[PDB]
Amino acid sequence: VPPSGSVIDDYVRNASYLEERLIQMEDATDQIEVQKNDLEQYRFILQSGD
Amino acid sequence: MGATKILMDSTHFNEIRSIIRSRSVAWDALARSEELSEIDASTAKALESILVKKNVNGKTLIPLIHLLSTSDNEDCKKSVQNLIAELLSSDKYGDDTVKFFQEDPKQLEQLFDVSLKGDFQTVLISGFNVVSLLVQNGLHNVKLVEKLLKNNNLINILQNIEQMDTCYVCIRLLQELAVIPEYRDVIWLHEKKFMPTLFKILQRATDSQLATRIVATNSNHLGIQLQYHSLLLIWLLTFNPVFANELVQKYLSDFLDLLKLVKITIKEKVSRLCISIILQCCSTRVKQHKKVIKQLLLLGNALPTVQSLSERKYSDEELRQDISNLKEILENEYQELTSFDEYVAELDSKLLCWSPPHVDNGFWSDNIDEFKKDNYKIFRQLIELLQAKVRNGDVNAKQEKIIIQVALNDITHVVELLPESIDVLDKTGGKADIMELLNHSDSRVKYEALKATQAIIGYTFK
Amino acid sequence: LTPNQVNDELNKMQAFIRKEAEEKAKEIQLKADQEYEIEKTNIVRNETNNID
Repeated sequence: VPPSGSVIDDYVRNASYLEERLIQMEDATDQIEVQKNDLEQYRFILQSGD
Repeated sequence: MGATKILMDSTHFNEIRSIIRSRSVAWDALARSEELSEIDASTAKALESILVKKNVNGKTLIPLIHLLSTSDNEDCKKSVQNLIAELLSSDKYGDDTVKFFQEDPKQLEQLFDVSLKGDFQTVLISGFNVVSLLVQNGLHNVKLVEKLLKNNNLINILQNIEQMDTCYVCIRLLQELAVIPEYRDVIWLHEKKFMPTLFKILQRATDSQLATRIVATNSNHLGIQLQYHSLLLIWLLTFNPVFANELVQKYLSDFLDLLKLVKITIKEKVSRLCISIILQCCSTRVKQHKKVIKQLLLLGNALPTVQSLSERKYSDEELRQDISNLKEILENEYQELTSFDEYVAELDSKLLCWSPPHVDNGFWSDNIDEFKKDNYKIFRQLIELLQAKVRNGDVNAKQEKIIIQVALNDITHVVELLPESIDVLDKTGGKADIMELLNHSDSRVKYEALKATQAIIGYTFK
Repeated sequence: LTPNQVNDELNKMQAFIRKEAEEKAKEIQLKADQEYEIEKTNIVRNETNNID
């Protein structure tokens, strides 16, 4: 709890600016993990099937 | 009588007037010592009873001005100027003294010559009395304001930031004299000397936090009156169209803290003059309003403070109408330009920067068909500018980081928009630097290059 | 608790509210003079265009 005054816009922008990048970072990390897991899962199947 | 009480109800003028009112001056002993006339000492001694006894300053106005001009003591001239200034501002005693000053300008011109000598309190007392009669419609002397602004004692007394009464009275005198339209040119000519003192008081009040109460001003009426007097003095000079463009183009760096000063402050006085100064400077009547709105919006960040300030309005309707009026022109100012001319001008100028319309996918999708004229030679020229900036002028730099981040965001949006631009990056060779640029410093630009590499990597495998 | 602290706090609050009311009150005419001058200049140019 800070002993100074209250700022709603400065506290709201610092959380929305972090959450807006955290949502795209989580979605890009999940999509990159799903694509890397799909390509790594299919690479051994293609190399073993070849 | 009936003079204006501007710069007369503040505690700073009464605090300095209380020190001169505490002491006593004998005009008979000074006149007997060959330092003044007997008629000036008798009129100065008899002039004190007219104040309390009344509640004729015009008849005794000439002996007080002659004794003040002939005398060289700061105590007698400060007491006579304090008694004449107190009797002039009153509306029930000494009414003929105000008409005699407006009737004869030789008494005001002779009384203005005695200012700036002796102590600094006498120059504010004579400057307040000359500024009181000068602010009326009876006498308009711009030579006294230009000569007072060209003085070194007034700029030296107003330059001292350790006294709130000296800088508040000196800034209040120029702020009250700047209300006239004829004095705006002469006050605007010498505004470069008193220009940093108005921003230093706003930076000193903005540097104070909310947990502790500073001695000069953090939430008090003294610092809010000094910062409101400086913002009102800058707002009075900002009414001119060329003065707003020249002052905004010259002092935009020091004027960029006005948005943070209104956001950090809770009163609507500093925030109303701060938002009104940016709203008046962002008007269409000022010359080069697009460059001041683009530099103030990009460097100052007036769009997020205006958007967040639009939800948290104040009690005054002028602040909400000024913020709502400036937010529409500030938001429509960047949206009013074309995306193809802005992207072609920014890419052709070799200077990449963020904007409100540059982070939208509709601009790259609209300019993607128009940019495609040589097998995507525009995107190959932008990728050759980003990779050529990456090779010559390596990363971990201040200049290449903004163009690398903007080129990575625009290349990520243009690459994510259409799947045919991936062949231009592999054919040109900028795709190899995009993977190496993510593992370096500037992790925001590494996240933009990670999104640009993820956009081209998404079309490879589905 | 004591009435002297409430009298001093109300006496300072009333003078601060009055001084803030007047200091916030002067800006309406302070901008209204420049707005009236701009409107008079716009009407003067609007008449001078047809006069020329």
